[PDB]
Amino acid sequence: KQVAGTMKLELAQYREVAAFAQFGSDLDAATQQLLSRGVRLTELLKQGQYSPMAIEEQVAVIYAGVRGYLDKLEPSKITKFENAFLSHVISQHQALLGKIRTDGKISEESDAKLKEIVTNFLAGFEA
Amino acid sequence: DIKTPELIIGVSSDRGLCGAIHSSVAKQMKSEAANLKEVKIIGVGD
Amino acid sequence: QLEEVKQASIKQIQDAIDMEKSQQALVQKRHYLFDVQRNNIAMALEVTYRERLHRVYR
Amino acid sequence: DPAPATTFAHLDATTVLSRAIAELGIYPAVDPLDSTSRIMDPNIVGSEHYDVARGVQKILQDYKSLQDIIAILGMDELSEEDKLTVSRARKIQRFLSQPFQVAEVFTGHLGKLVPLKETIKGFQQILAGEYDHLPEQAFYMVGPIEEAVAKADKLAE
Amino acid sequence: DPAPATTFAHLDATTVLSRAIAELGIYPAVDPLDSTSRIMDPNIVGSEHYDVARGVQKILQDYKSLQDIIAILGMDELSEEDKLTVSRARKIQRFLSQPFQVAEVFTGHLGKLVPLKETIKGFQQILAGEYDHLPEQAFYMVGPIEEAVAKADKLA
Amino acid sequence: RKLALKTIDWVAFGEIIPRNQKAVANSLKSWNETLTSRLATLPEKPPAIDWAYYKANVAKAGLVDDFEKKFNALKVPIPEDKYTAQVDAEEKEDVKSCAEFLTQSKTRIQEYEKELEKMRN
Amino acid sequence: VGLKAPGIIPRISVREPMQTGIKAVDSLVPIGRGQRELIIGDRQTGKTSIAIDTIINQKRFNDGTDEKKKLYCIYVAIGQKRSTVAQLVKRLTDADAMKYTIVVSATASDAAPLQYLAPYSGCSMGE
Repeated sequence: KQVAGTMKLELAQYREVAAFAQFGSDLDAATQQLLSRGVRLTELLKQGQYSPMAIEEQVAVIYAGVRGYLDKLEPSKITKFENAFLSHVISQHQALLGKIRTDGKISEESDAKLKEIVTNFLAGFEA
Repeated sequence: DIKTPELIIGVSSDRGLCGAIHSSVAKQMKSEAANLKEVKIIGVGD
Repeated sequence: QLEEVKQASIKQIQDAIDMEKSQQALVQKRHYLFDVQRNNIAMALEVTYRERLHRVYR
Repeated sequence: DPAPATTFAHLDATTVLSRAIAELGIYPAVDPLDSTSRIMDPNIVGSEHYDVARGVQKILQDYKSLQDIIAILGMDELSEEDKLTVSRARKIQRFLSQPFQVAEVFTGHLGKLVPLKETIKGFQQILAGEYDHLPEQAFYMVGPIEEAVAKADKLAE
Repeated sequence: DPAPATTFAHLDATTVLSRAIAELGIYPAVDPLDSTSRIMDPNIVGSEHYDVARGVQKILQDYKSLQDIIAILGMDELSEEDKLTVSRARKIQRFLSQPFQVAEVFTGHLGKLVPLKETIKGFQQILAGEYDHLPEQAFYMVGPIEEAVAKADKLA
Repeated sequence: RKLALKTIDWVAFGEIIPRNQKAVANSLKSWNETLTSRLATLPEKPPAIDWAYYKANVAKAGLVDDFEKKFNALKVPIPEDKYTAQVDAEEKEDVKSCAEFLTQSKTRIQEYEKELEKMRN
Repeated sequence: VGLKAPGIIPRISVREPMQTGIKAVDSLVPIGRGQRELIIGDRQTGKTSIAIDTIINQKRFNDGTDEKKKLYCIYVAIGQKRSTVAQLVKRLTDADAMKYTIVVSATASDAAPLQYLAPYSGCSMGE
């Protein structure tokens, strides 16, 4: 619920911004972001054929985009990242995963745990 | 006649829903643009 | 007068910063690099022996 | 569909909820320019109501006409007076939207309700084109108009 | 039609020859957004195929979306990347056009048969836009991409 | 197998003043990640076989036994080290870094800060 | 099979989630348990896949020891040729999520009532 509410909403505009002031071609950054982000979110939900998953992970990765953290990157790398990020968290932030799963929720702390983690992961993705 | 070893600007309409006016200029400004020093472009119309 | 004061001030701390940033990095990151790869090396092989003990028994 | 078609006969007040509008996300998701009571009156609902509705209904209908330009010919773009109406309609739309009062569970929007005059008035103000300095989304999903005004403020951040 | 509708269930590979396409002259006349194969999978037949295809399927799919707006508008005031891609999609289309060895009488054209690799290659290339500085019809009734190349020369 | 471990360090990557490897580290880490994920994936172990019961349900029960002994007694050798100079051709190139670049770098620094002091004066 | 549906009273509505591992699903049309929801779509879009991956996904839950998420899976195959089905079974098998799974299969074959009946059957079995 924590990411999704917002996301749903965001996607709603995102999808929407395909229709008002677009049937297919135009520009402005504010909104471009929304698109970018959106595109990302698309990937982020884009879950190829064959994919059983656990929700916190899902949230985990989702969180990254929602909380705007990869917007930057191209879709192509998302997936890759996502994967990568996954073994990383899986391994490391297994702790964290433990928690999030536990809390049924992400605590603010766990969030923070994400924040650095993700940022860093991204960074690690480089850095 | 005038010359320089050196305002590339194009003129377009604000709006489309007309010919390849845009396309042309768009094209042909860029078509130039490599060649020259003080590369800077100005666009009238959008 | 005041110009020269600042000119050496810039150049001097500039070479202080850049050299000290070079020094600190090199140790750790190179220490880094050696252990990272070893890591990678070793890992692979763990798997490779193992997997097989599966594969085979299967 | 013959059935509803029949049904209609019996009905004296019809609420036709518009799934398209619903798809436009709203909740008020209704069809409005179809959701009638033949029993709207300049007498009985008084003319104020009546007219307001009729004007409104009209503008929406008009607005609809404008749709025809816009889908392929512009969407923060063409002629402007019509823009004025467009926006106005749009506000009206948003203002027409009102929070759901139990699907706050879902929405988090506390439902609202506006007794009639403040409403009529409400639209009249909008009609009066007051809030034009003011812009759209402030109007969305509200009960009375103040709440929209308030919402504007929150939005100015 | 229910009959085919049912049939699909039993299919595993569906061949839709597509009259529209046929009208585009093409023999091959298939439409693979229709002609699909359960066994067409990133699985069964490689993802390369799939993906190269997905881009294609996509591009086409998009294109398919476009032709109609374009039908009115042409692609004229509609983004060039699209123009490119469209054309590419089409080229790819054209590149799929393939002579019939059997029906050389019918075609005139002399059959082509293309092993997989050159197939992959083909799309990958066209996809690379590498090819694209080229004529659409170059891609027509080709064999391997070379033949398109050959043809390009022969054109221009 | 079984193999131990060092975390990413992006600072490291860029610097390699053995120029002939500058690119390699960026690529080489990513090769690593291939192993990293791959190892995290699999377990170490299958199960084993209750040959007694399987002999009950194989009428040619001799086989179960024969393959049993050979397999269970057998141990195949861990994919074997060929390289261990990594540590070394580093830690020596880390001295290459330190002493060689440490000293020169620190001695330069001193002259800078020495003129500044008097330039603050 | 012909046992009719219970009353109001023997129910308690949902308040559990139901998870599929499918990000989108779980998020955007978030589902609970005891529910009913249409998978609507055309052919082998991994038509089935959708179910499958979900089921596989439930594996971890079935690897949980819950009964809140430990979910016994029931697959009604209507009209689905054995081959398809075979693959399918196989898929589950491979996933061996099958262990917590009934697969009720009225393939393509089956005299019509048979396919007809199957759901009801599944239904009783599920009740």
